[PDB]
Amino acid sequence: FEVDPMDEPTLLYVLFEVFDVVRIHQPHRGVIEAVYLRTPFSAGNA
Amino acid sequence: PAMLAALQSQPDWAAAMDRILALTTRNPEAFRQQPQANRFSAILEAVVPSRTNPTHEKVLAIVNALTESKAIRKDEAGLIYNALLERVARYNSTNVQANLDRLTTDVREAVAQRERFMHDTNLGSQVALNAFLSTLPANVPRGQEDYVSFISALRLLVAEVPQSEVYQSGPDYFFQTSRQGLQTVNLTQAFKNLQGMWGVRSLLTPNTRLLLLLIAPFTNSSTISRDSYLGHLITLYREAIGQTQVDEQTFQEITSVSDTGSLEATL
Repeated sequence: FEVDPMDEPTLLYVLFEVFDVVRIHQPHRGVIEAVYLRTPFSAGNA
Repeated sequence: PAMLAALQSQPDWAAAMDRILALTTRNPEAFRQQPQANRFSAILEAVVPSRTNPTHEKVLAIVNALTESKAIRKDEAGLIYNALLERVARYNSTNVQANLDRLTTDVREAVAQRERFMHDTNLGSQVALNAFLSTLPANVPRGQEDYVSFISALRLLVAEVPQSEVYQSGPDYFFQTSRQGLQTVNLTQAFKNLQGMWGVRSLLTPNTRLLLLLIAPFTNSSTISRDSYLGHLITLYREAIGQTQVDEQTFQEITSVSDTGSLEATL
């Protein structure tokens, strides 16, 4: 990445995208269980 | 009451390894063409199948049974279902998780009695009548014993008209319905006014007349002879039923040809 000179520190803001689902389930009335994922960085297959 | 649980949940493996392997009939060239993402998300299934958790399903296979016979009302199978799940989600074990299985694969099969319940009305027609016939006087009326033929025609009527023919015991007096509509409710403890004419040759309140007209079709040479009144009337009621059939077809014909009209020179 190559940008021209400004005089105020700027911050590049790349957004490496990627799938980001969450699949709430709801079994017994009263519980919600969530199980996320993010696939180019990874998270709670919880 | 199960496939209604199958057709309310559970979106096979033979059908999956029959398609990836390309062993189907219609379009074998089906799974090959999908994106190479799907073909690597359906091959690792019929190579190492993933387990399941069937509780919910067959529990939903029990609720759909209760609410179709009549316990838990239609609008309460959201409390009943949670309660059953949580009970079976506590004490669960190969103990219960099986005791269900039997219940769910028996309640849908032990439905024959229920079918019988509605095929001889042996719920409120014969159990009630064969109770009411036990509240009748002794089975030896004074005048005649055409009694038994009549009282048997009653049982035949109740057994061969499943429509509803319910026999309530609406307090001290058991009353015969002719249909769930109930527009011929005749009182069956009020034909202890036929333990009069059971044997003779204007004292019949139509209620008795209603019973006679109700059963008559199912009487042949039974109530018989010139056993007075009770005899003829039954025969005359049958004659009137035949004439009523005749007039019914006649009136439909005469109103299909074309206002009171037919109603006058028919009745």
